[PDB]
Amino acid sequence: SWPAVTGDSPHLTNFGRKLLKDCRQVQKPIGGYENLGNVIKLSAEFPLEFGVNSVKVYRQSPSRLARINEEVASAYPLIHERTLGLYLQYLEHKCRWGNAVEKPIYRNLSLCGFVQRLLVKRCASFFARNDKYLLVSGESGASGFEAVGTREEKAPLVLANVLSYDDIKLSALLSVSSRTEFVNEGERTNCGHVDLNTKTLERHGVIVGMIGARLSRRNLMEFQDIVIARQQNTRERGYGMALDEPATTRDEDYRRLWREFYATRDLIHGQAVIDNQRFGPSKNKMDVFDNLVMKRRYAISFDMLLLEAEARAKRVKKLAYIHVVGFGLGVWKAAEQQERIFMETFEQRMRTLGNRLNNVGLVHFSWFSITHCGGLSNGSLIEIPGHPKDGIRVLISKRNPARKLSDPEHAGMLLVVSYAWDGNALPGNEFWMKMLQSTGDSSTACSTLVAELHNPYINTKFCNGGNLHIASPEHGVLHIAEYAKRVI
Ligand SMILES: Nc1ncnc2c1ncn2[C@@H]1O[C@H](COP(=O)(O)OP(=O)(O)OC[C@H]2O[C@H](O)[C@H](O)[C@@H]2O)[C@@H](O)[C@H]1O
Repeated sequence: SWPAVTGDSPHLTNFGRKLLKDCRQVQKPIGGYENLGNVIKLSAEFPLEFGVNSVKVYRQSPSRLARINEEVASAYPLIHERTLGLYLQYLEHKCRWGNAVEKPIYRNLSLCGFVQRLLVKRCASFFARNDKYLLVSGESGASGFEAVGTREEKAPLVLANVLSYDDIKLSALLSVSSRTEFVNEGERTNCGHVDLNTKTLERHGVIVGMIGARLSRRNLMEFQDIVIARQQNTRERGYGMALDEPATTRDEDYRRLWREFYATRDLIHGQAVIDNQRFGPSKNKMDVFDNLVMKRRYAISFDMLLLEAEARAKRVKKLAYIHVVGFGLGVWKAAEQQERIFMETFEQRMRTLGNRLNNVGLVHFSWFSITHCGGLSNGSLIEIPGHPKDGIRVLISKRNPARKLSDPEHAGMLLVVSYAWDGNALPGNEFWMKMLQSTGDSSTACSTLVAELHNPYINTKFCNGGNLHIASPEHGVLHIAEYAKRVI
């Protein structure tokens, strides 16, 4: 399955060659004892009020502060090695094809500095179809982001202060993961309620932010690569070019970035007729859904989930229990066949990675409408030759994210929780607008420590670009410095 595990070594131009070269000198931040003190103080200095206060560090039991200290040092941003090539190609593309507004931002941007831009320049909240937003600096509003990065952008929505839709398209491929304490079971309606003497709460594990495909904004983000529409998929906008056909405009070079990221052609309207294998229906009757590009986008995210859980479980010498949510299948779902592509691609990447998942024990698909998909069914086993437990258990049922792993079948495993995030929002998203129970994003920030540990304004040492980790199927999960040393 795609992407291939071996035979890789990304091509990289001279431009991306050097920026990855300069990453070999990025010092890996080392954790200590005063990590909690900086988080506690910077959390009090955060200019925005939390949705709930119970997830704050100072309200956790002091006997657990030593473990929370290690959890602060365990946080890092994370991208696929596939995405690393795209980031470097994007920087190169913006360096030459950027307008007068974009060029002062993107040139001389190191790789790690671009990741840092994708972390700090997010809005606090950024949701709904009309783009309701709240910035960390306090400004709020709705809409107005399509102008960001152009000649007629208006403050406070300027490229130097917020992200453009081109940035958000790449930020959707950027994840943040960390060990975490679980404040409550993590049901959607938890709203930060704490039951101090509960008997069913797995209190610590791993939390990983996954971002689905945003498909409802026309001509923007994953719509550009997955939905084949009349207005967008034209020859004048870069669509329909061959592999080595050189791009001579900005639109052609932008489409080249994504043709070569997904390793497939894009399509002009009319070339794609629904065959229900690569081309399926969308919600617009006159559009066409690219089932292949949707699979490859989910494939990238699933590699990050499985390789990250395998690294966390390997460090504590345990087996990973991955609580898998359907990111992009909730309020962001756009095709009825997305969930089938979701689970088909998940099982594909589980078999393709294979022995690279020797420390993954169980995959739990929670809140999915499909109950069986190929080898995936409740209680099934994805056979992997050489696996310590002969394979990976599959469970398909509604489950609270932090429900205690009390069963003897799962006793002592490392609970790895995925949650549906946003590329242009801090952990919780609408959590920062006092909406605590509307999505899995806001429910997670009410039940874990992501609002501080996955916050680049609070956990400044370990949640920055200088701590970027690369999920490579070949080399595992490594810090950006070690990945650069081992591929250059
Ligand atoms: N009550 C529920 N309990 C548990 N899971 C549920 C529930 N209802 C739906 N699900 C499943 O929860 C899963 C995820 O649904 P979502 O949380 O919308 O995620 P997305 O990726 O679609 O939308 C993310 C955007 O919305 C946020 O604001 C972000 O910040 C982004 O802006 C699906 O399988 C649902 O069926």
